[PDB]
Amino acid sequence: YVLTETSAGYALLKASDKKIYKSSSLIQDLDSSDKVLKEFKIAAFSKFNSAANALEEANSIIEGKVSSQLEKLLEEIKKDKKSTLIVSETKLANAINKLGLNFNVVSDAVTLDIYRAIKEYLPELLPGMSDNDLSKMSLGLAHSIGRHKLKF
Amino acid sequence: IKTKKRKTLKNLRKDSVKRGKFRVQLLSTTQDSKTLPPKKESSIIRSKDRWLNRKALNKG
Amino acid sequence: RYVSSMAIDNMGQQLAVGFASGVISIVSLADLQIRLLKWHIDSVLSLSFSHDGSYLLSGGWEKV
Amino acid sequence: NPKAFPLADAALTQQILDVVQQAANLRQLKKGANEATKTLNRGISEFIIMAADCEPIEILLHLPLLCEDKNVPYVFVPSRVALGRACGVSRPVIAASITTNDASAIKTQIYAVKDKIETLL
Amino acid sequence: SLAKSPASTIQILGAEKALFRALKTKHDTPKYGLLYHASLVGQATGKNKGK
Amino acid sequence: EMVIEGGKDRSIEGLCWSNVNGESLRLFSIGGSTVVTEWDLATGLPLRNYDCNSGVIWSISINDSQDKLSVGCDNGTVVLIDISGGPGVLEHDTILMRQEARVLTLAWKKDDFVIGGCSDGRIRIWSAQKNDENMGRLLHTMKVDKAKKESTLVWSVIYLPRTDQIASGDSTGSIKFWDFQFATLNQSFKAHDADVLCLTTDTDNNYVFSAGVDRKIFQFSQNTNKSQKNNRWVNSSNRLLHGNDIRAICAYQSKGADFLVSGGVEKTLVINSLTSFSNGNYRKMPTVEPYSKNVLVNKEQRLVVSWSESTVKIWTMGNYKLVCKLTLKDDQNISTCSLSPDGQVLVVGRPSTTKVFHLQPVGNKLKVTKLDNDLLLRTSTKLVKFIDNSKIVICSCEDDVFIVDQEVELLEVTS
Amino acid sequence: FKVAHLQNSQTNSVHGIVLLQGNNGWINILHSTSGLWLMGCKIEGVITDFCIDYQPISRGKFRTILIAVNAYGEVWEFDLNKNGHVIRRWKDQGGVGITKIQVGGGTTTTCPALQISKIKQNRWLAVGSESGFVNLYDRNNAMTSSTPTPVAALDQLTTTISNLQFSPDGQILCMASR
Amino acid sequence: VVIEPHRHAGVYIARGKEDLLVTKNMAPGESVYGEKRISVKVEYRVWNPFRSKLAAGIMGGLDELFIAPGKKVLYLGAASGTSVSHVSDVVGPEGVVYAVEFSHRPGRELISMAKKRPNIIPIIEDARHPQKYRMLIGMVDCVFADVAQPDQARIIALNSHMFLKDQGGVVISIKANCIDSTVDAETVFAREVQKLREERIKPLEQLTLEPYERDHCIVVGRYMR
Amino acid sequence: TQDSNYVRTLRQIELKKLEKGAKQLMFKSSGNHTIFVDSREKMNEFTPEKFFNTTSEMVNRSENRLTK
Repeated sequence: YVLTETSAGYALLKASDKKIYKSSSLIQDLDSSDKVLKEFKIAAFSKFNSAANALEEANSIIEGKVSSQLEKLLEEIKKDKKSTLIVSETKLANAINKLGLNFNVVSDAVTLDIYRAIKEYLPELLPGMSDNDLSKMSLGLAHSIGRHKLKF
Repeated sequence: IKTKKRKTLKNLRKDSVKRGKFRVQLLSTTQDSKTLPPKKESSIIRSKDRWLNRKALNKG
Repeated sequence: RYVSSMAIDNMGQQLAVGFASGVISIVSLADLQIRLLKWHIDSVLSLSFSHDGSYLLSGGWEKV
Repeated sequence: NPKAFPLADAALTQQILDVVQQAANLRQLKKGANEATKTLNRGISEFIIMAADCEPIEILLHLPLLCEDKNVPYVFVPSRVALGRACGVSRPVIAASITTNDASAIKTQIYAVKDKIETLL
Repeated sequence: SLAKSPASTIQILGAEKALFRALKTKHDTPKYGLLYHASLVGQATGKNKGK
Repeated sequence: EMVIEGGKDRSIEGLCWSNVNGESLRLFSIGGSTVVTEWDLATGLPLRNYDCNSGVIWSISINDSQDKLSVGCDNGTVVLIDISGGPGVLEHDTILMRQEARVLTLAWKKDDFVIGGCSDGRIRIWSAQKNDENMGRLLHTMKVDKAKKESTLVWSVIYLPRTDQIASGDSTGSIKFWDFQFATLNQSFKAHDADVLCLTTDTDNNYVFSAGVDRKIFQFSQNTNKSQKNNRWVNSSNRLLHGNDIRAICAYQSKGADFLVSGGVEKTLVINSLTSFSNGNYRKMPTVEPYSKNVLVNKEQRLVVSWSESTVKIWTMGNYKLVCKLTLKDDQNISTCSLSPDGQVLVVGRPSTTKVFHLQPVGNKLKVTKLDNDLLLRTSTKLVKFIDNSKIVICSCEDDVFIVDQEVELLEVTS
Repeated sequence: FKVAHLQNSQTNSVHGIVLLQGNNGWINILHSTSGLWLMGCKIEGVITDFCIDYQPISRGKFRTILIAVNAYGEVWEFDLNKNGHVIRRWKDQGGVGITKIQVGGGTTTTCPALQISKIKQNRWLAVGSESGFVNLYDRNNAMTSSTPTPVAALDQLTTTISNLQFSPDGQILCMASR
Repeated sequence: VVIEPHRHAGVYIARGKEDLLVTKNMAPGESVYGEKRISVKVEYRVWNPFRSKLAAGIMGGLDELFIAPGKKVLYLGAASGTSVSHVSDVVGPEGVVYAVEFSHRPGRELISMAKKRPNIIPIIEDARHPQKYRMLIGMVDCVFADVAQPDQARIIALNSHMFLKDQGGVVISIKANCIDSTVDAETVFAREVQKLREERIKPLEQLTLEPYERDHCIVVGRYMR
Repeated sequence: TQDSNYVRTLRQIELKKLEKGAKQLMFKSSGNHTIFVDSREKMNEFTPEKFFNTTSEMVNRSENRLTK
C-alpha cells in the first residue's frame, strides 16, 4: 500500500510494496532476504525506464545530484495518483517532490534498510535486464556525468 | 600473598597479552560505552590542576 | 559610616567620600553609582581631585 | 586568490618571512619559481613559500603538484612584494625555497616554521 | 609534464646529448636546444640569441 | 530536581545548554576526553558520545541561535559540530584553521565569528561564517601582557554584544577589553593576584564579573551614561566570598530574577545579585543538600549503611564499629541502595544494573555473598524499597515499576 | 620617546605629552610637566616606530593622532585627544621588516608649530623598512582606502632605514641609514 | 622467474631474481604508471608497498582481505589509478570497482585509467554525500577507505550504511596526523577502532605497516547489522 | 660552476639509480599486528592457527602465509 522511488540512470522505478504503508515504514526487519523474501515483498509497479540517451541520462543525473523534482518524478506522481498514497523517497533533500502534491512521503532510518534490500536485488527481478547490462549502463552514466562535471 | 595481591589482581584484570609477533586485544562492551562517557585524560587534567597549584602562587 | 573627607571635581560629575573606616567611595553624581577604593588602613583625612578629574590624591594616618 | 591553499595568517606569515630573511642572510634560500622547482626536483628543499599575489597564479600552482609527491611542506603568503623584500632582492619574488642544511645556525627556526606549516598542511 | 619543468629545461630541451656530454666532462653546455627554431631566436643575431 | 552521576575516573570540564524554541532542552558536556557527551534529561544517561575528530577537548561553546557547537582541543584545533539535526544526532561540520597551542576557552560573536583564548598567551579570532571567502581561517591574533617569570595562559574569553568588545582574563590576573573590529586592546586592568578562571556578563553589558584562583570576584562596570558614550569600563568593586577558588561563574537576569552564581574548589555554591553585587546580600549554599540520600540505617543490629562513589560501608552502634564494607570495583558508578528489614540482604543499584548481596553477621565482621539474578543484573534501577523481607519494588530509569521476589499498571500524563 | 601636543577638548587647553615606546605593543603617553600617565595604546605585534599627526577641527581646536607600526607592516592610528582609541587600521603594501615611520608636509614633531592656529595636517607618510625600501603614501587620498597603495616605493639605498625626515615645507624627504 | 600464489587469488609473489609481490593484468599489454611488468606468456604488474597502501597491508599480512577475486569493491580514496589498478587486477573482469573521489585534479588520470579498464568506474563526488551517487550503484561487497580527512569513521559509516551488504568487509587506512598529531599512534588507532565499532563494524585486525608508512594503520572489520 | 655541475649530475644519476633500485626490492614488514577476539578464553588461548595454519613454516614471516 505504498510506493518507493529507486533510480539506476535516467530509468526511474516507482516500485510498490507487497505490504501496507505502515508495515513498510514500521518494521523492515522481516526481509533479511536471500532472494525469495525480497522477491515476495517486491512489486514492479512503475518503471519510467529511459534509454542510453545522454540528454535524459545527464538530466536525471543532475536531478539526482540535486533535488529530485524532475519530469520523471512528475511522471511518477502521474502514475501513482490513486488516493494520495504513501511514498518512500531515497534522499531526504528531495523534500519538494517528496511532499509537493498528494503523496505522504517518508524517508527515515528504515527506508534506508528497505532501499538496501531493493538495491541488493534490483537486477534479479525488477527489469528484464542482466548484471553486465546494469553495470554497463551505470558506467555509461558515470562517464557521462564525470566528463560533464570534470570538464574534459 | 601480601606482596603479590595487586599483581594477581592486575594480571587477571588486564587484557591484550602478547602471542609472539602478535597482540590479542579485547574489544570492550556496549554496556560501558553506552552507560558512561570515557575517562578523563589524566595528562591534561594533571596539567590544569598542577598549573592552578603551581609554586608561584603561594597556596596555604 | 562616619565620613571625614569629601571632594568634588571641576565638572561635578564625581564626588569622593572618604570615611573614617579607611575606605574612599567615588559616587557618580548623575546616577549615584559608587566605586570603592580601599587602601587606607586607618581613617581618610584628605582627598583631592586633579583638574581633569582622573586622579585622586588621598592622605591619612599613614604618612603616605 | 581562492585557489591558493594554505594561506598564512599574519603571525605565521611574520615568522615565515623572518626565517626567510635570516636564510637569505645565511645564503640558504633559492628565490624564484624555477629555482624552487629545481630544488624540488633535487630534493634539497626544506619548505616552499609562494605568493598569492601573482596575476596568473597558474605560473605558481604546479610546484604544489610536485610538493605533494615529495611530501615537502609548502605555504602561501599574501604579498610577492613583501616576499621579495624578505628574500632581500630589489624585485618581487613569486616563490622561494629554503634549502636544506644540517650545520645551519637557523636550523631550529626552520624546523619550527616548517612544523607550524605542516600543521595546516 | 612539460609544465612542471623549469625554464632552463625548456631552454635546453632538445639538446640532451650535447648537454650531458658537456656535463659529464666539464665543458660548456649548449644554449639553444629544441627552442632554436622559434621565430624570435631567428630574429636575434649573435650571442643574444642565446640571451 | 535531578542528578546525573558519572563513574570512576570521569570528570566534567565544560557543559552547555541548547534550546531551539519549540524543541526540548539539550545538554552537552565535555569531560577530559576526546568526545562530547550529550545527555537525555529523562533517563540520566548519555544518549550520544560524539567523538570529536581531533584531540582532547579543552573547552566547549554553543553558537548563538544554537545550531552549531565549538569544541576547542588540545592540538590547537577548533572543531565545529552541527547540532541542528534534531536532539541526539550530531554531525561534524568543519575543522577551523589550525595552530600550535591548545585553545583553552571559546566564545562566539554571533553566528559569524568565533573567538578563542589559547595557552600561548594569545587570543585568536576565526570566522565560522559559512559561505564567505574567509570561512574557517583565523582572522586575527592578539597577545596579552605576558608574565615575566612563567608562561601566560588566557583562561577566559567572552564576547560583549552591547559594545563590540571581547573581555579576556588570563593567568597573570589581568583583565583586558578588546575592540573586536580593529582587533585591539581598549583597556587593561590589573585586577586579580593570580589567574582569572571564569568571567561573565549581564544582558545589556553594563557589568562584567570575573573570578579565579585568588578567590575574589571583581566587578567591572560601564553603567554611567558617560561610560556608555565613552566606552570606558571602570573597576567598580571587588568581593571576597569564596573559600578556596572560583572555577565557574554564570549570570541570569530576568524580570523576577537577577543573580550571578559562582562555585569553585570549595564545593559550595554562592548566589549574588547582578545589578546589586557590592551592595546587596549573598547566599552560600550548603555543600550537600541530600535530595538523593547516601546513608540509611536499620534498627535491628543498630547498623547503618552508607555509599560514596562505588563503595558501601556498614557500621554498628554499641561507641561504633565498622563491621563490613563492599568496595565493588566491577562497578564503576553507584546509585541508590536499600537494606532488608532484619538486615539480611543489601541491594545496590545504579542506572545500568543492580546487585543483591546476602549478609551474615559472623561476629566482629560480616560475610557477604552475591546472589545471582540476571533480571536484576539487566534492569536499570533508580529506587528499591523492599515490600517484604523478599519482595522489593523497582523503579526503572525508563519509567517501569516492577515487583520482584512483576508489573504495576501506570497511567499516562498529559504532555 | 617623542614629544607632542595634546588638547583637553573640553577646555581649549593644550599641554605637551611625551610618548614612550614600550615592550609588548605599548605606547605609554604621559604628561610632559607632571609626568602623570595619561593613557596607553597597544598595537598587536612588535612595535617598531610611531609618529604623531595633527589635524585641525575648528578655530583653536585640533586633534592628535598616534600612528604606530608593527614590524610586519600593519599600521594603527589612535585618536588620543579623546581616550586613546583606534580610528583606523591599515596595512603597508609590501614591507616586511619595518623600522621607521614618519609623516610630513605639516606639523611633525620635528617641524613644530609655534602657534595653535598654525597647526597643519600632514600630507605625506613614509614607511621605511629594513631592506632600504621606503614606501611613500599621500594622505590627501590615502586616509580612506584601508589598504592604500603608495605613491612610490623608493629603493635607492640598500640597507636598513634608520632615519627618514621630512623638510618643514614637506618637499624633501631624507632617507638615511646608519 | 617462478610465480607463487598468495592467500588471495589475483595476488601473487614473483620469486626469483627479486622475490617481489605482483598482481595480474586486466590491461592487455601495457603498464599504467611505469610499474615493472613480469611475463611468466602471461603478463603481470608489480605492486609496490610504498607507492600504494593496500599492498603494504598485504605485505604486513592481512588474512581475510575482503578484496578478493569474486566480488565488487568500493574505493573511497584513491585519487588516481595507482591502487585501484591493482584492485581491478585482483577483482578481475567478473566484478567492478567504484573509485569515488572529490578533488578533480587527479580525477583526470582516474577517468583516464577507467577508460582503459571497464572494471573501474569512477565517481567524482565527495564521499560524505553518498546520496549524490545513490543513482549510480549500490550494495558493494567490500568498502575500502583511504581518505585522509578527520571524519573517516563517519564518512565510511555513511558509505557502508548506504552501500555495503551485510557481513561484508571494511578496510580503512588511518593516518594518525590527519586526526590528531602530538599523541601517539597507539592511542589514536585505539580511538578510531572504538569509533568504528560504535557503528556496526566488528573490528577484526589492525596493523601498523611501519616499514612502508610512518604512523599509519590498516583496520579490517566485518559489517554487522 | 662546471665542476659543481659535474658532481650534481653524478649525484642525480645515483639518486635515480637509488629510487628505481629500491622500487624493485621487497622489504620484510615489521608491524604491530593486533587481533580482536571474544570474551576471555579466545584471548587466553594460542590463536589456534587462525591465520598461520602451520606453526613451523607459515606463521612467523608474514610476506605470504598460506592455506593448504
